[PDB]
Amino acid sequence: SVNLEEACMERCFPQTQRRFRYALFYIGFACLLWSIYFGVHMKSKLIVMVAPALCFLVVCVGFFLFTFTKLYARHYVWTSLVLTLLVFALTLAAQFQVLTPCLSQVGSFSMCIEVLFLLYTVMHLPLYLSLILGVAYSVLFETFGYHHWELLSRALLHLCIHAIGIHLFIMSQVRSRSTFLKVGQSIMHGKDLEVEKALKERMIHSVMPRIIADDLMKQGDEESENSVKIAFRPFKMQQIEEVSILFADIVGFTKMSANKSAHALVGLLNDLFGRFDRLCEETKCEKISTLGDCYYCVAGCPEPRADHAYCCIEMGLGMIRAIEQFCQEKKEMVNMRVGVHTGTVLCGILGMRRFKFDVWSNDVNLANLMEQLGVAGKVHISEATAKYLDDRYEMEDGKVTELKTYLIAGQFASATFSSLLDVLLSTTVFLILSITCFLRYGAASTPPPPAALAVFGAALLLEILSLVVSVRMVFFLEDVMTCTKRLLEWIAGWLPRHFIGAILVSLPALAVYSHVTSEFETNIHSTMFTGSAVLTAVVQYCNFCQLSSWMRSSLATVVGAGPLLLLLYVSASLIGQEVILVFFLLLLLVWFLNREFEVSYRLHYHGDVEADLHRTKIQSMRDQADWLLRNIIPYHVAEQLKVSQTYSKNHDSGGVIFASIVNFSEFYEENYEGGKECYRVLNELIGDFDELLSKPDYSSIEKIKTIGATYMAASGLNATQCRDGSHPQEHLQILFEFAKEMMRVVDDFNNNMLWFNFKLRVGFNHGPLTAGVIGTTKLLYDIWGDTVNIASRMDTTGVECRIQVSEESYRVLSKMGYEFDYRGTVNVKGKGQMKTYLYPKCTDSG
Amino acid sequence: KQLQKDKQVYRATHRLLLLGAGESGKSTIVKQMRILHVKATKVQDIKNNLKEAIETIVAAMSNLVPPVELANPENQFRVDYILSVMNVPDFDFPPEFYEHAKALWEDEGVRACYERSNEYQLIDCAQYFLDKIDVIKQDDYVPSDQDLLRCRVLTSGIFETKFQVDKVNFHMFDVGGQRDERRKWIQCFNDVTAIIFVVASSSYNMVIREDNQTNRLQEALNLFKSIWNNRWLRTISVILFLNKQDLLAEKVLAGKSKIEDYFPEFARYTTPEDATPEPGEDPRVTRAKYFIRDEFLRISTASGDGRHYCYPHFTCAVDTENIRRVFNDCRDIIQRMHLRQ
Ligand SMILES: Nc1nc2c(ncn2[C@@H]2O[C@H](COP(=O)(O)OP(=O)(O)OP(O)(O)=S)[C@@H](O)[C@H]2O)c(=O)[nH]1
Ligand SMILES: [Mg+2]
Repeated sequence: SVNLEEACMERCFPQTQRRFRYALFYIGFACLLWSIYFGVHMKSKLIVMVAPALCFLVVCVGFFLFTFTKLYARHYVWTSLVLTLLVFALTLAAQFQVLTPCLSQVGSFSMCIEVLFLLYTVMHLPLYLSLILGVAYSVLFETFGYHHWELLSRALLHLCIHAIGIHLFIMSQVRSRSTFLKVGQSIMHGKDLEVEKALKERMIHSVMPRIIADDLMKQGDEESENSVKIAFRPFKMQQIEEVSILFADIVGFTKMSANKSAHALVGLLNDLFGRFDRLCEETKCEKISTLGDCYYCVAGCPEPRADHAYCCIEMGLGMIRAIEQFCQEKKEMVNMRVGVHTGTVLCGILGMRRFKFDVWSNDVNLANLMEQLGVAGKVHISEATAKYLDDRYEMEDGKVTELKTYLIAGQFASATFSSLLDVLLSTTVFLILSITCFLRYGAASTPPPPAALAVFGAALLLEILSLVVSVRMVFFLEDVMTCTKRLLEWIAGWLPRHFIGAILVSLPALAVYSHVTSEFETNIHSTMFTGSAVLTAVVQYCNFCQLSSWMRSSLATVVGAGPLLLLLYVSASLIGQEVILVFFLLLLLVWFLNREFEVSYRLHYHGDVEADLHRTKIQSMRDQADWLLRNIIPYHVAEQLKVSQTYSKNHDSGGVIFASIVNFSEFYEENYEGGKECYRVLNELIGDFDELLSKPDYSSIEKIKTIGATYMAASGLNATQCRDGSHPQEHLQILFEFAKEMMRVVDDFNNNMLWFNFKLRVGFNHGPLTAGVIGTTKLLYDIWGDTVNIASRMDTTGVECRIQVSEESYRVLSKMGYEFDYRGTVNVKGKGQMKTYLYPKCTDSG
Repeated sequence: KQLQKDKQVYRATHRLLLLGAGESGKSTIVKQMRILHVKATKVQDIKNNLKEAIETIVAAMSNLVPPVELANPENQFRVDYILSVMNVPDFDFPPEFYEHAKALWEDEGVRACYERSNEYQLIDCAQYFLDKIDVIKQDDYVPSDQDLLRCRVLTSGIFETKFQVDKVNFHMFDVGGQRDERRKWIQCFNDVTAIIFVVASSSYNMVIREDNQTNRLQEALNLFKSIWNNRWLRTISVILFLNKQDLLAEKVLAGKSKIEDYFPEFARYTTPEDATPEPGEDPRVTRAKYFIRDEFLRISTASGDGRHYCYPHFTCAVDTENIRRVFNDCRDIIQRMHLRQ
């Protein structure tokens, strides 16, 4: 905190100059009133009591209008210093010409008091410097007043005033510094919550289409916001009609990715996909996601259109030309077959993990197959689009080599801490005051006034017990009883707070007023003595800045003024006039002062709660955005992206599992409103699979994505070092265990399913693969490789209630103690005959 | 935005999901509700239902441990006549067919077949229309609303119906009860208001059309057990009914079928003291209906955990007054439950 404490005053300078202006105002007003008083009635026998006040007054107004100075931002310190010194000289010179017996102690005394408080308040002197100047000024004033018990009494007055003053000063200063730290943290929170909001917005837009993303930017229904923190999991899914759908599988993509760098593949893939994105925005089409050797897009689903078919097919043409260029830009003689179909789709998002907005219908599968049945280069279109293709393109009935399809090619500092310290100082000072009030009587072996000793002991015990309250509140010993502490500090409310503080600050005055019934009024010495006493007493009330302004001010006011105006008739008469004058002006001072200070207090509280709210909000926001990021991507890849633009990672080993719900589509009836409730059931299932991921042991697995009836998982990725305590390839088992789990899970799901059973088949492979991500402002991480389509087209060929397993995986898993009954040999696209293994040991008869 | 109010008028609605096996009365009861709070082929299908029933008796005539012989075998051609039209997709229903149906309907071999109706799948309103249609043997008659409610239509798929009861919105869903349809009911399980599971009370001595080997009542019991435990159903109370009170009472009065024969738990069974029977009600019938009542209550007793409750009542669907009164009571219950959320 070197130049930061500088910045503190940098924003404290305005309020500081404000306080300073008002201070100088009061000072000049005081000098003026003292001049006119010493002029009007008495002490007209000399002019050196008034002319000094006049020149000091004009010096003060010059200080005031001078504060507008510019070469001031550091010199104001010495300005305050020298101004105090002027006050010092003025008061002491006006003081010394005394000791004639007709001047009073209390006049110059009160003067010094005001000087000390004002300095303590505004002048900002370093603790050491402020303190030494205070004590020096006090000793000098009292020693000039010298020209046995009285002197030590006055010295005690000096020192207790110094105590209360240093208290006030340190409180003001710590308030300033803490409040500055608070506003700093709060603006920190503003300028970081903005960027958190922006980042999560980039996220949500890179997961959901602009329209529905901005819909989610309304935060109207807190149901989706309850997903951050119950029968049917909530979700928003709408049926939409007459949109276009386009798929594209990279022709022989596998053979293309034969020997890529596991990083160059990443670039070229993301390159061509950024090309496709460049297209879709122009062509007015919404890409959805990218399925390995394939990728797909929709036409005007959020925003219905009539030319949506045109948009989609022209996007297809653009893709054709782009793959053409890259085919002779990178010189990769690899094309892509493309298909399209129009109809209706139920669109929404399902699943709590890795979920991305997606679309489903029979039309989906229709376009999908029409693509994977469509020729390279020429788009495989449907009758459903031909009916309003409008023949503005190269209509070609593309008959397959085997439903009316066609082809186209173109056309510290705690508030409690505060209370404890201020109570401490209040009781200590009041104590030493009444101490002097006793030792005031030094000649008698035992002083007469007994009620003084009574209230002495009484208030002593009251304040010391409140002290014990505070000290066991802070040091936290809990020696008596925590129930007592709780029930006995519940009374420390907010308004009873006011009242108990009021009484605790009121008690010193009545305490010293134990000496009021006796005779003092004849003695002019005891008179000025008790005047000094009562003024020193009333000026104490300031110290509880945690207590109200109107309250404390009026209380001090009445408790000081009452008995003195009373004894103004009990007398040494004109001194009554002068003392009530000084008492009054002092009251106005302390009134305004405690006013402005309680202001400082309210301000600090306000700032504290405000910055606390902002901290809570940024906490929640970072929580939610982290949650979405972890939804879209894994963790170690989040590490990489923060340090790397892109990502790329090969894995020689890795297990991959596909779970495909066979009997879904047949279970799916469309005679309802598209039967979308069946999709609600599907979403329920997918959520009950997501919970399987958050299992601790199953935290080891990574859900890649989901494709309608498809659930896709894999592992061997978060694995960054083979541990001596873990067998290197045992994850394949725990991955396999996952299969054994969810296969079981659906039965429970089927157990809640009456007179029907869902049946899924699960295909597993293991081996090498690669992981990468698509792009920025559109985030998606995924995997590719031979094992990928191997296991995909594998589970494509499985059987429900049984586990189709690759043979090489079959070996290592048999070695992992697992049992398999041989299935046979199957035919894979590009892979010919492949030996397979079923896990369940003849689940059927045999 | 016109949506800030619509969602609340949805919140101001009652979703009434109907369950129950086929031929339970779900179609019947939703027909009843429409009448109580709200284009000619209706008259046709009735005859078809007739055409069904007239077959069911004669078909099952040879399908009993005795081959059911006519008291008048000379009308066997009549039988054959029906067996001639035993499967006619369309049918003009010629008057000679009406005569052939009636003549055998008065036959007492046909009577002995019909009286053993339990031993084969058969509609419920059979004997009723077997006399009501003699009134509409001609063609210029519009059947009664009583026939309308007794019209046997097979429920297949979500049949939504809306209406209003004194400024309260109600939206019921008729849904079939046959085994395959039970794959559908799940679709309606989303935040429905009240779940009316009706059971054909008189279907304790008969088996379902699925396998003809599982007791209709025992079947529905297992069904209700399953659903009372459904992971999405542990949170909404269930309103239960017992349709065809009258037919069950006739079963008792006939004293031919024995509940203890079908379910011995009734022999050693005691009438509960909280029974509130109607005047002139056979105490044995009161015993039996509450026997079944608890038999279902038992399932709603072994679980629920105070999160979803049963409220078993009684119902005869052809008695619109029964429906009205019990439904008013149910309206009270459901308007209570509506805000339970
Ligand atoms: N006597 C009498 N018959 C009834 C009563 N309720 C229903 N039925 C009879 O049950 C038969 C079938 O009724 P129905 O409404 O179709 O049952 P369901 O529950 O809808 O069965 P489904 O439509 O899914 S096939 C009809 O022939 C009707 O006469 C009743 O309260 N009393
Ligand atoms: Mg029905």
